[PDB]
Amino acid sequence: ESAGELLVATARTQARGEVLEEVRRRVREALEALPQKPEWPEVVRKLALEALEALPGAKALVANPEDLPHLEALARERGVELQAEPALRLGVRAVGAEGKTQVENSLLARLDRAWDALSSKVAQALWG
Amino acid sequence: TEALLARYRERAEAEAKAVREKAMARLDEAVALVLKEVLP
Amino acid sequence: IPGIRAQIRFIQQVLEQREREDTFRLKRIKGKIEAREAEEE
Amino acid sequence: LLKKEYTGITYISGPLLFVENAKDLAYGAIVDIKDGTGRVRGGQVIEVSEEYAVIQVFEETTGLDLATTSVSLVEDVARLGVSKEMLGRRFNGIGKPIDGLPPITPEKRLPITGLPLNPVARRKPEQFIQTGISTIDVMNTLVRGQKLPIFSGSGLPANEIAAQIARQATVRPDLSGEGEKEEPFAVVFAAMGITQRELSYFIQEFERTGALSRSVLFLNKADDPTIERILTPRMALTVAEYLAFEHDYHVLVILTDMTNYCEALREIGAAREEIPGRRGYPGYMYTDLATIYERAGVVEGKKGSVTQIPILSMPDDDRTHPIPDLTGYITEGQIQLSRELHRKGIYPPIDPLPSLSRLMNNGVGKGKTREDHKQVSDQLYSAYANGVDIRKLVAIIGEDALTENDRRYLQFADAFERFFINQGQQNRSIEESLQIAWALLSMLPQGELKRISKDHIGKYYGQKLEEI
Amino acid sequence: KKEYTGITYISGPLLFVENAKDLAYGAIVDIKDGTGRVRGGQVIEVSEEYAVIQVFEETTGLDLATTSVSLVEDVARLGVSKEMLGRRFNGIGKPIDGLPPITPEKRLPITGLPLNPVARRKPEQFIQTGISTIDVMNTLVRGQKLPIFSGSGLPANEIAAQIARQATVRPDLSGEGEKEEPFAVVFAAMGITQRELSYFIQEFERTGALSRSVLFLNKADDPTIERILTPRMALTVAEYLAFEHDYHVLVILTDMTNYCEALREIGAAREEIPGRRGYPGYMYTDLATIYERAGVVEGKKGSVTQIPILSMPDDDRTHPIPDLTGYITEGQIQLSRELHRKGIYPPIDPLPSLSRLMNNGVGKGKTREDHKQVSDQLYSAYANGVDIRKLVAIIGEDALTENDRRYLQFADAFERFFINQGQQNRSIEESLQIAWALLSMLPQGELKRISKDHIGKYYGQKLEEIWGAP
Amino acid sequence: MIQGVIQKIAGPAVIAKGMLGARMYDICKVGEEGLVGEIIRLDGDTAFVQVYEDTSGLKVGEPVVSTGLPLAVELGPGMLNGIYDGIQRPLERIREKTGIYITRGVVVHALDREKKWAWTPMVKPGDEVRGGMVLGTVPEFGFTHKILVPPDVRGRVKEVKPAGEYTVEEPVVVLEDGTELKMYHTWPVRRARPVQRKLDPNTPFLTGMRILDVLFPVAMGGTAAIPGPFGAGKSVTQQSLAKWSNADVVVYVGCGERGNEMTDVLVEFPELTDPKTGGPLMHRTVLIANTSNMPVAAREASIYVGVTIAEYFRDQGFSVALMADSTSRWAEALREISSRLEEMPAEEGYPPYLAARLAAFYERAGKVITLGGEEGAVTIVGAVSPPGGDMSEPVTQSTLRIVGAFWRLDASLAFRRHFPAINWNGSYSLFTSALDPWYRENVAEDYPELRDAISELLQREAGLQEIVQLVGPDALQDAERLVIEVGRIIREDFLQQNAYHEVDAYCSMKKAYGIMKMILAFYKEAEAAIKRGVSIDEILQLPVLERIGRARYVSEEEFPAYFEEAMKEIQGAFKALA
Amino acid sequence: PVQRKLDPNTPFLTGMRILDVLFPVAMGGTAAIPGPFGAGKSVTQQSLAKWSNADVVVYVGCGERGNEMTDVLVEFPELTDPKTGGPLMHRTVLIANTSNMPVAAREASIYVGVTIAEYFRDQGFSVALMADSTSRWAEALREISSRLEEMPAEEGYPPYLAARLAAFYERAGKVITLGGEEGAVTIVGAVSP
Ligand SMILES: Nc1ncnc2c1ncn2[C@@H]1O[C@H](COP(=O)(O)OP(=O)(O)OP(=O)(O)O)[C@@H](O)[C@H]1O
Ligand SMILES: Nc1ncnc2c1ncn2[C@@H]1O[C@H](COP(=O)(O)OP(=O)(O)OP(=O)(O)O)[C@@H](O)[C@H]1O
Ligand SMILES: [Mg+2]
Repeated sequence: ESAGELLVATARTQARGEVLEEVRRRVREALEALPQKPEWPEVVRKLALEALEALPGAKALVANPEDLPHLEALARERGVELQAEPALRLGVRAVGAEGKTQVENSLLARLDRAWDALSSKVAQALWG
Repeated sequence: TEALLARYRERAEAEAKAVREKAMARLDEAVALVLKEVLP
Repeated sequence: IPGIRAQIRFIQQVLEQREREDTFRLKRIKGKIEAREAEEE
Repeated sequence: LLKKEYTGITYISGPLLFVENAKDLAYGAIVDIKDGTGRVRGGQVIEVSEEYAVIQVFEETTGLDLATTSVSLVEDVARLGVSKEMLGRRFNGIGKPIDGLPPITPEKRLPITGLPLNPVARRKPEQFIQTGISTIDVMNTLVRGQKLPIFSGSGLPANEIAAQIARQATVRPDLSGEGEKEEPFAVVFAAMGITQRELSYFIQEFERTGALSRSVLFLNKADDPTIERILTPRMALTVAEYLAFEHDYHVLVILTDMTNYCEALREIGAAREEIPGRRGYPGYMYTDLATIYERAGVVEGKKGSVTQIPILSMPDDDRTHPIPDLTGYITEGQIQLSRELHRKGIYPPIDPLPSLSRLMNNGVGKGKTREDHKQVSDQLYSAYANGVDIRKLVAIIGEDALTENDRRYLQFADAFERFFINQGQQNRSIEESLQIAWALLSMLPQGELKRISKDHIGKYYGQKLEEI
Repeated sequence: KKEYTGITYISGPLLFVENAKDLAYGAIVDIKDGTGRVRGGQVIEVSEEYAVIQVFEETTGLDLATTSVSLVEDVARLGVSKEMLGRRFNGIGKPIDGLPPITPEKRLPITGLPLNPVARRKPEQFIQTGISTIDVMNTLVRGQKLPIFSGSGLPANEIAAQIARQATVRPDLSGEGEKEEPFAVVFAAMGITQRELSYFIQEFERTGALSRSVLFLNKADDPTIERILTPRMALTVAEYLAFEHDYHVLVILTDMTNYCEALREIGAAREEIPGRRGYPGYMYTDLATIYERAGVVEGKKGSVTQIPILSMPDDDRTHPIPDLTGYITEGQIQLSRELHRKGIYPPIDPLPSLSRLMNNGVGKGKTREDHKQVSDQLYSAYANGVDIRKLVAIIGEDALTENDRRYLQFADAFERFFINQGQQNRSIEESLQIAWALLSMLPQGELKRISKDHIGKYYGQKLEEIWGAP
Repeated sequence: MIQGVIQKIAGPAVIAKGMLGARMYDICKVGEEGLVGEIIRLDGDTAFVQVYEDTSGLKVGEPVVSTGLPLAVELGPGMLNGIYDGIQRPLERIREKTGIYITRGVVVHALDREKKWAWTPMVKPGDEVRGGMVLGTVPEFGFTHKILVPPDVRGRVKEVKPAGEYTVEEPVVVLEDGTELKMYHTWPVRRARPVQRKLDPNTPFLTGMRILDVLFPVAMGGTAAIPGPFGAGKSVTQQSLAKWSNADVVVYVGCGERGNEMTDVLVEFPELTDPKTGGPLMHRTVLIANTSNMPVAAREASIYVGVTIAEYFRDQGFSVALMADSTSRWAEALREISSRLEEMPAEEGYPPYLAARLAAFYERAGKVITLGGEEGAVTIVGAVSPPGGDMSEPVTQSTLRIVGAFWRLDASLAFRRHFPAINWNGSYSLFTSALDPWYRENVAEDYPELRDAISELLQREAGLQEIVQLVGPDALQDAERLVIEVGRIIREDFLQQNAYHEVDAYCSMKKAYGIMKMILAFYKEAEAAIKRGVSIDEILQLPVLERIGRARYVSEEEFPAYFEEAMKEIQGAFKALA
Repeated sequence: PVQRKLDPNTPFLTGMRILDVLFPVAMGGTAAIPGPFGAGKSVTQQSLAKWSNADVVVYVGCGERGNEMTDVLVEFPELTDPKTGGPLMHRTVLIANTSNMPVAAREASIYVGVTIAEYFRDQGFSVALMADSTSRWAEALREISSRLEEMPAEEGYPPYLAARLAAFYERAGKVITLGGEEGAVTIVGAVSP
């Protein structure tokens, strides 16, 4: 008798999970195309500024070679270097002065770090 | 009996599909909201 | 008999507690001396 | 947000590791430790200074090294996402689902450390609970908001009694004059180092009763890491408080074995090199157990409630062992099972002499139950104690040396043990339990009923025990 | 002669020597001061900056300016040969009999290696100790570890000397393979005083047992590390003899309690945290490394048998020393202080003793066939008579059942004849004759544990203690 | 690999340097002799290694090499019929190598690299594989040993080897990802092997003995405990467990026994022949032996190695019985190791984490559905030897807090020639309620009630033992004397069981059910006879008692007819005779 | 500070027959009531608070249950002041520091309560003070000493525990106040061994 509604609860929960993962994979696909969007050079500088202000006295900056030409002007006026790296797609990383502390700032990591907070917002929007 | 279990399975399927159809009208709006928030 | 067994258990527990406290104090002072010798130099 | 990585690990030994230059970690913050193989394990900051920080690992430190390991900050304080949709869900004792269902959408993030309730914000517990156990309802009355742990042993069936109480718990609004029919309790069940046998029994009993729809389970199995056992009661209590004080639920909280919690705390303290207590336990165990027990009760200006039934096994049946000793100094009474009654086949093997309830005077009396309740319970205590001491005397001198009144007390004690305490799985009404108590009390002359007023004796004395 | 200088810290038994990275851990060194006196020492901890050495004896005249330290051996070794028989040593292999030193056939590490368990074989042959209570009711089997539990004032040394003097094998009773093999005794004394040393010397000299014995004698005032090392020396020599020259060896260790106290002292010296009751936590492993070096090996005719001797400090069997000994060994021999005070020697108490290998080393083809049943019946009868001895004092002798007087007489006769044998040596057959004679005091049909044919074969005999069992 | 040099030697603990990157709890080889050690602490460029064996003669500056992997066992064919030490080293190879003594630094492979095996492929090229699936079958002593893909490996088959003779080391199946899978794999001993799900215990574990099976049963995948008093027959009971049980493979662990006891168990076992096939019992056993003088670390890890092997065989789809000889000695080894680490004692010197270790070890037992979809189960019967027969001892307190059954052995009953000498007081089993549905479906619909009646009869006998001691059996009332006589009948005709008899050693459930039914029928007939007037000594001489006394020693296929004859004799005898 | 201290020659009526008869307590005296859990220390102290001749009652809930203080707060305003006949709560000062409240505040609560009692004594009243549990104060001292890395003496307690206890218990006693008026302080402390 309660097992009957158990199936209803499980089915609705799995459907909600399916649609929520649909939302997350769609936003993941859209964000990966943002580097191709011409606004990406306008956002890399904001990201590097946030990463550099988050770590006072940072020694160097790490980003993709494709993004280095845009960040080069920002680096000299802040008195920091810039590093080419095969990894670190669509993001910048701020290393500490002593080489022990690092600060990572990329859109995809921010997505995971904000999903826990925004899951309720997404669910309410879907089922308001 | 088995009739009750099958009926509960069918109502569960109906509820799940209704939920999916409800969310299909705002999947795009949810994507827009999350992309807005995760963008700095 | 039960009274004697209870008294024996009581005495044993007291002795074990005293031994444990002695060991803890010994290890604590040993650690302090080791600190003064090695970290402080 | 953005994540900051510290890779300056200096010293690893046992369950603790030191990070050199991580000055920016808040005290008590949660961090994640990542090894060279990509596996991430949890941790918690227990001590932070300018020179370094001390992070205690939630599990074993196998596979960690000083070269490639990195630690990432998670949050300033341990929080938990809660919702109404938690009912019927299952978790691994750290907040992770195991039932295969997708993770829940949080309503809020609340600290598992909790906060001390303001005494002026509390209100006195008043509501009678009818558990269907005469030895509990009549003599050790339980009240909503009370915390009443169970003291048992290795082979004693404490889990069965807890499951029966969960099955049979009711409020009986009619006697109190409220008239308001109420929804059943939502049951929060927390496990600590439980075996597969006990867990299977609990799951099967909850399925048969049909209480899984209103229950939340935090399962920390016996093979699960021991350091994670610390948090499980805290998360369970956080969920219970949230439900009760933000959604007007009536919550019953069950904790399977505080003995495992205390042993894990002892191990952690011994690793921490703290001052031992009486038997190697940490000296702060009283405050730690209080931070868990004190979270029950009821709140003025709100309709919810929280009730705890912790279960613990006394080591070697010693009431003076530090675990039950420190537990009894906090909770409002306890229920101690006796191995002798279990040997004699009595079920439930509840011994009413060492048992006590410190909130019975609140929810018992005129206008709440029958007005003769307290006097009946006190007289039953007196008569049972006299019968037991007479029985102790009998073994020395033999039966024949007794007088008639002493023999009568012996007969009453035997009848009490065989009828009142022993009831099996059946469910008894409070009126039926009072009737049985009066039938037993009828065996003694009216001159012996000193504790009971004349009017109650005149109203209720004279009936026979043959009714059952 | 690689010798170091540069001492930097001396306190009690320890001293630190710097720039000694060549020193191996556990090596033995020699400490020489300015006057040429040379003290022994052992390296206990080796580090890059300095090495830590524990001095054997006191440090009266040492100093930081003129001390010199030189290596002796990377690991402790002892030269062994077939000619060590008839010699005495001070506990580190130094002769003390005044005779010229022996020729070392080979040098062996005293820390012996564990035996391979699949190589071992079941003990099957007994040893005649010459004591009735031990040879009959608590038989000692070749390859056993049967400690003798003693009191404080009880005379254990006399028992040890008597066993060393009277122990021998009985190849005759084996029936087949009637040919004797060499027998030897290894004696280890730890923490004895001058008087006990003199007594042992005299006992081994007056009878001539020195011709088949090796003595390792260590005094109470000797250095502690020597007391620690002595049993390892004795067991190394015993193993060499037994498993190289086909010798049957019996090793007697005296006062394992003194060894335990020395172990406690050394553990406290190394700044190691004491375990339960103040003894080292590794005490069980250290004792197992000594006891477990005896047994019998497939394909070899030799054997090693151990009889540890220890006195319970406060008569407490739950004291850690006898408790761990009981964990490791296969029985015990209990000395009764009442028997000692009543003038009975040797004061062995049959009721609280036990031999766990007894059943497998006696019977057909090994000893006289009726051994086990006689032992069981004697034990039961003595236990039955002991309580009657106490009940008589309250109910009176005239009120006893007729069999109770016979049990009283049997207990008295057993005490006065079986246990109280004095210094005389007894054969196994003579001991069994005495046992049957004592059993003849009881009515036939009260012997529930003995087969009827054995009763018919051996019943009907008067006391043989007066006769001497010809 | 990561290589360093010695900086400081002090006892079994050695400090290394230049080892930045070494992982915790990983096995290191110290010195030219290659002594194995384990890392316990890391700080700076320094690793703290605990050498297993002795460290005499070592010098500062010797090389130290870390293997990069923790302690682990090799899982594959050839582990049957074998003898292993604490860390899974074949003792027979060691004997054939270094003689009768064990030298430090011996290197041998737990699985022989020289033997050939008959490979039988099961997979096909291009198949998807996942951890737990069967790759092939290799015959071994009448068993179909299935090679299992390692649990963590998931991929697709590329190359398969044809059927034939191959050695253990030869790679047989190569996956498309470049990973090579061979006849054996490796598993860390301190991580339990994964499974799909743990089923609840619902079927009995047939121990072959009436008392154990009927009064204090243990289910498949449960746990038990048993004291070890001397002269009580513990070894015989364990041997009968190894011989007559349901378990397909038997695993025995010696974890700190005496040398002579180990010799006894290693000599008795080769002469045993199981009733299943008549072949040597050693073909179904894995012996793990340890003497007290062996290194402490091996004694500590012996139980983990044994339980990991049992887990492997359970994953293979068998039912395994695992016996630990004395967990007290393992606890002593653990206490000594903890004392080496300078850890604060908790109680009686024992470390605080002892209860956690015992619980984690005991939880590995259970009945599961393996990763391959088959069914397997492991049952643990671990004996505990208290110091002086005291159960307040912390090890017994911890163990009795988690096990599902307890078998109180006693020396007094064995002294009275009652075998097995297992007391019915203090002994308890928690599996009876769960086994009641199975008993109803399997043996009889009334078996639980019959067992309860037997238990109540025993309790009635025990409730008046003081009067008989005071008075005596000859001078008693009819009811009490009949109760005590029926109790003695029960004790000597249903609880006792001869281990060395040809047909009495093994008893099924139906045989015991018949015994109990006959006993109850006799008791009710005797009560009716007393009610209508009879003397007890008239009852004693009925032939039904002599028939029940010989209810044992009958064939298990002859039991139905004998039971029917006994029932008819019981019903007819008490009407023709008073 | 006080002017002079006097000997106690007046009884302190606690309203219990056994305590008022067999083991009396004086106005300026001190009493200790130890016992196991469930013995009834709290009930006794609450009964003393309800039925006593003292002018002002100060209750210190040092490290005990919050429900105990909640019940007192709920029920006292309906009771009767034994002497003045007004509400009972008008004469009571409650200092509550429950078990889940910060540990280090247990030590400060005792001193705050005793200082308030001394002030009311200096005003010229006869004040009774109840300490709910000094064992919790001892535990707080032990915890702080552990944090200070001090050397333990007995069950981990710091060696200066008895000095603090004596200093706390010596603030009691009937005195002549600096204003020439008369007053006294009565201290009844519970111990949880
Ligand atoms: N079930 C049994 N049936 C018949 N004889 C038995 C049985 N159990 C034990 N015995 C007898 O006991 C002998 C071995 O068991 P015993 O009572 O001597 O103790 P044990 O197994 O050696 O004890 P432990 O291992 O505790 O030291 C057997 O050879 C046999 O004579
Ligand atoms: N004088 C009394 N009259 C009636 N009941 C009493 C009395 N003293 C104690 N009790 C009973 O004792 C219980 C309350 O005890 P109380 O809380 O005072 O104990 P305590 O010794 O202060 O314990 P703790 O130290 O654990 O706080 C109730 O069940 C109450 O009925
Ligand atoms: Mg209180």
